[PDB]
Amino acid sequence: TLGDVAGDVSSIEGADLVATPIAAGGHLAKGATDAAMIAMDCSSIPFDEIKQQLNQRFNEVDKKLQKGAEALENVTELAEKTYSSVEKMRVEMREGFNHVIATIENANTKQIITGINQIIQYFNDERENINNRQKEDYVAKLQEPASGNFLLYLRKSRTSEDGSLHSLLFKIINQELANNAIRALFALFYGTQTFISIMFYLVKQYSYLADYHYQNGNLAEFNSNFDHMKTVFQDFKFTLIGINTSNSKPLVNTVLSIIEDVKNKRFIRNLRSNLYQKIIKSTKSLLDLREKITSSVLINFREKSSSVPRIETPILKWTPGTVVKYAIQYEQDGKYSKISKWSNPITVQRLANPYITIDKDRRNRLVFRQFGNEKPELISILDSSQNEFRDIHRDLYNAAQMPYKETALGICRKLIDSGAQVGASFEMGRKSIHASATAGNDDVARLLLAKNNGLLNVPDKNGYTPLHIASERKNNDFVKFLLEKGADVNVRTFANELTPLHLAARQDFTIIVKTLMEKRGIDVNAKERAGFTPLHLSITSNSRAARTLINETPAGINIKSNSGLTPLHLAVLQNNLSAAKVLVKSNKKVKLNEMDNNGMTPLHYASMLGNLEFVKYFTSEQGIDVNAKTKVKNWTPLHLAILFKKFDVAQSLLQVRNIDISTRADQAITPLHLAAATGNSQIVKTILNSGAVVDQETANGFTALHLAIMNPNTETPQFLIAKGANINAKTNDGSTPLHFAAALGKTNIFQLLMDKGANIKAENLINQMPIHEAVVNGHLAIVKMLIEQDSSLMNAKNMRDEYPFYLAAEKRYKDVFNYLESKGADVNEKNNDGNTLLHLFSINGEVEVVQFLIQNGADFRLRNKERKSFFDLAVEFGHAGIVGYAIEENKVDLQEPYRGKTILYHAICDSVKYDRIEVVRYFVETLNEDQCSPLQEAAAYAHLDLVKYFVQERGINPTAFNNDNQVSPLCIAIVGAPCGFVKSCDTPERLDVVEYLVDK
Repeated sequence: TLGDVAGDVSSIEGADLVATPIAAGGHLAKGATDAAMIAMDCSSIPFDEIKQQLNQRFNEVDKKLQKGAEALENVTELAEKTYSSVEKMRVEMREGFNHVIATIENANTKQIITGINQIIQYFNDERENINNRQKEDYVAKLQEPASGNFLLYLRKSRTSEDGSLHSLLFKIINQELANNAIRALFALFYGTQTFISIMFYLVKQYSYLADYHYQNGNLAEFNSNFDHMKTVFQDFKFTLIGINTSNSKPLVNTVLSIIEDVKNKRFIRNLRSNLYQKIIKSTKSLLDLREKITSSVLINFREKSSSVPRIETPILKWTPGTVVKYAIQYEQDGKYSKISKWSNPITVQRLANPYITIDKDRRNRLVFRQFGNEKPELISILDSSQNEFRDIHRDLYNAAQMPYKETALGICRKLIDSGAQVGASFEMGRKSIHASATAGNDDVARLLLAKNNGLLNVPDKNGYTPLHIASERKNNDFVKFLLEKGADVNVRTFANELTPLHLAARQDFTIIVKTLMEKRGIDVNAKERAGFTPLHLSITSNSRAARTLINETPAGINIKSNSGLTPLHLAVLQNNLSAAKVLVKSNKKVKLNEMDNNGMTPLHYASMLGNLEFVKYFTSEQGIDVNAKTKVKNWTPLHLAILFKKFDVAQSLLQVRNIDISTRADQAITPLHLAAATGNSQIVKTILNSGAVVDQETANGFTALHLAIMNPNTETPQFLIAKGANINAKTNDGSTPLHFAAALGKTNIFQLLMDKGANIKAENLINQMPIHEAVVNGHLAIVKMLIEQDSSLMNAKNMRDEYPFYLAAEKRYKDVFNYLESKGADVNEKNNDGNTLLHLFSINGEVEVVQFLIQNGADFRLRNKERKSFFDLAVEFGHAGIVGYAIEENKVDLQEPYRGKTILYHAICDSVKYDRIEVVRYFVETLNEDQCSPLQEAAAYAHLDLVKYFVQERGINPTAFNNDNQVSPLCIAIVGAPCGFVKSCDTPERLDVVEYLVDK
């Protein structure tokens, strides 16, 4: 919500301090209140993230060039639009791409996938790394040598070139037509999204640096950077719209074709694919826009010079002995084209009389002229013709800008006598009069008053009137002597409309605001773009400005601003005590409880910022409106003080005046819970000494006891014990704090709970025995005491088919496991209800806990209740790796006859029963086939995946031998004589392999 930031920085008053109230509104607009949030182990994260976003907003706003530097700001805004849209896509894609790490190592060559992941994260980190520097540091580090176009060099052609992985990856999705395919498809999808992000960001940053160094830096490398981003944009245009036959197909269109083939598959998958379908629209929009972009003008022009001998003037602003190098640029319909050349840079010892022999054109020409250094660099903005008049106009403008008024009057007289026509625009704006206003020169304007229409109301690029410009120049008497002409007094500027009264407030000019107020009866409480009065914009000046403006004239002392900010609010924020004092001493109709847009009063800001003197002054002086509920969910300043870990202010606010403790803040939150969350013994003891409730359960069913337990502090537990708190408590789930106490891992607090009658027998709606938590979190001592207390109740059953030793197992903590096994716990063969525990983990795809318990001495050769082998179970769900580690452990290589079955008879049956491709690939990794032809076994049930895989990993035809029409699986599948697997041939797999065999 950086738009709110812009609206609230329209008043330059307190940018960061007036950015804090949007964090306060986020506190007010987001449904934060719940026990996890109250623990504040979270709150710091969202608030720090909001502060970091605000820091990004500020350290990008301060880099921005104001207006009218080079017309390619249209290109820049096109950038920000399309770019930022790419991040609306990319932020949502990020949470999904976090999931792909779960299924790592399913392809042999996933190192390229992790390489692209680390590359994209590397530049995502660098974006914020560079994005927090200073202006000069920003430009220097974007000009940093030995890296330069580091991103361009990295993204040009690398060993991890996406074209190589592109074909094989589309083969992986072709497998998905029949998973790792989803994982790597989304890897490349995020890849192309971040590639378009790279392109937009790169062209944006080239544009920004071109503008930055084009503001009087140098036009030469400005044109160089112009060519640079033109080349980059057309390079991407070629890479994704290629008009070369001997070139790779565009990535975006091939991805699209994959999307149609996937939807043609008509199969189910994870919701990640659904997010992909949601992002399809964004991808196609980005495509269409990228081909519709092609921006700036594409051409340059040529011109010449000519010395006009009409008049001769001795001039010093036109410095003698300097070069007359000039150049022109194109500017039409809000676009620009840069050029840089002066074939005849001359150093004539004459006036500004040399005109330009510019060839006529249909495009408006901006003509600059150069001494050989950094100049205004804006002299003519013409359409058809001009004969050296622009140079005279530039001399007039810069002379007006000169502060030497005593000589400015003489030089302006001598130039206007020569015919220095006025009204021309400079720096793409009507300036000259405003340049004089900046310099504060008097006689120059008083003799230009011949053009009464101009000086009266001439606007600027942003509509800055000469009154607006002179209002921030300390030039009081000159404003006096130029005001008699009767200029408009409610006139404003174009963008971020402001009156000169509005703008004078920040610059602390009491004399100037006086000068304004004792002339006519001018409006004083006039608003502006964000709905602010000049009173609001004065307090940061922290001097006599506002103190004067309060009482010297009637004004908008209490006016509801559009942002909801009043002088009281600002005086609170920017920590201006004297302004608050003088505002209180006015004793006019200054309402104190005037709500803002958010819904919380200046006292609330004072508490949140944690300013002691403001709080006590507010509690003492006014004696009115010192504690009340807020607009939506009824906060108090004390609540804010507790939340933001400000203590001294908290007990000060308690001791200044009676503040009700029975308050009903959101979810009936009394500040006892908040104080417990902070964990300050003196604060909580003082609150209880104030007659506070001891065991008030909140609307979520939480009391301060649980939350205090989750706090690291250990004293307020005993404090709550002493102050009569129900030890046997019921949370939102009806849970008991023993669960949380064990979860955190405080042995001594747990012992105290046990001493005061806590009951281990307690549970929740899903009957969580505290042993479950005590083992999943993991610690020795809690287990020791609970055993010594009540024999673990033989580790009773949970909701799922779980025996607490199971959780202790997949936790894999050495000491507790050894303790449980030594003193008697669940063991592998006690799983008689179904198969054994080893036979049970492999069903749920266990990888490491099985191996670690085997090396923990657990037996291996047990036979399950279902006669079906542990190796076979490992094979059945893609876990033959455990069989391999059994081989290296030398458990047994199952080639010995089990009911006549050997290693080959164990590779056949399960790979027919289940489609574990990786297990077959591991079997062939342990290189052997034993003349097996699993293609024909698959075709016995006509499974196309396995027959295609055998074809691709062997190359032999699916029918190598011949017989009396019975050896071929095609005839077996089609004729289906003895009703064996015939009545269920309706499955398309029965005709799938038919074609892959007919084709050969």
